[PDB]
Amino acid sequence: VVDWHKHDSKRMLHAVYRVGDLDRTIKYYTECFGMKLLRKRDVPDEKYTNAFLGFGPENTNFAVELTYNYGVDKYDIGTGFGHFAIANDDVYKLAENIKSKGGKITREPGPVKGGSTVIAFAQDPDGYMFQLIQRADTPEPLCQVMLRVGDLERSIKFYEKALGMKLLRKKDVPDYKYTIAMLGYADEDKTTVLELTYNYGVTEYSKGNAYAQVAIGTNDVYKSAEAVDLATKELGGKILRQPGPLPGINTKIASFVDPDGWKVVLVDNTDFLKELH
Ligand SMILES: N[C@@H](CCC(=O)N[C@@H](CS)C(=O)NCC(=O)O)C(=O)O
Ligand SMILES: [Co+2]
Repeated sequence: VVDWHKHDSKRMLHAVYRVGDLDRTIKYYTECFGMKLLRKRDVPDEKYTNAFLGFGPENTNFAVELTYNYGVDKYDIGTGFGHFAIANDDVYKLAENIKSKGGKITREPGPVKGGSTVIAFAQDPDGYMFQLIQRADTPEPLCQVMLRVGDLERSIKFYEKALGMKLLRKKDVPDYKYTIAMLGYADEDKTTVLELTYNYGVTEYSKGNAYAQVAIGTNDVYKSAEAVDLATKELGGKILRQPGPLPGINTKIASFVDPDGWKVVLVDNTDFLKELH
């Protein structure tokens, strides 16, 4: 009866991570990457400011949630965090826009080494990598969060059983000693996937203190947390916050780490809508 996965309607909501200079990142994402600034919220009582950016409204699209901590101008990215990706129908056009705007292209546009898909890489002001992926027409340009993991097979099993993700793609690249998987809730080219990368013989990475978590919406945080609890008893990872409403707000969430220590927050799909204004 973990056929709850089949009855839920989960959705990748946003990646949350920290930035040294909020205005600098906003300007880089709007001007270099063509994102929209969706919402900005200042929180003096707790000493931070958030900004939310993406390619459509947060009720239908995935977003980045940026956290600026007062008087903190840098973070450790760590070695485990891979990249965010942006799909675009002309990666040459986009890369040259980024260069024009004074952005950093670290990997010029061209087919992936060993494959055919045209990709490029940009580096943002804090050091976060953005892959650019040539793709004809997606409803979701902000289309990957890539994380490194120590055991690809353990992680695939974990995301399937804990989160109801489908394994969309698994690809071994022995010439370059890595293997990838993409997991998510719809066809890869229509959605935001989680891309997990294993490098041969590498079992550990630093989580840093820059990337915080990914948030995933669910029709019921209690049912979905039960599935997480079962998966963690078998496969590794740990519940952080048990399912329930947050103090005062009544917004229902649960949170956990995966077998490698990456954090995921489950948020009630309807409660999530309560801040999107
Ligand atoms: N060691 C790499 C392995 C993954 C990898 O190389 N992925 C491809 C895309 S699937 C890439 O970045 N290739 C570099 C290129 O084509 O220049 C990592 O951990 O990031
Ligand atoms: Co990627």
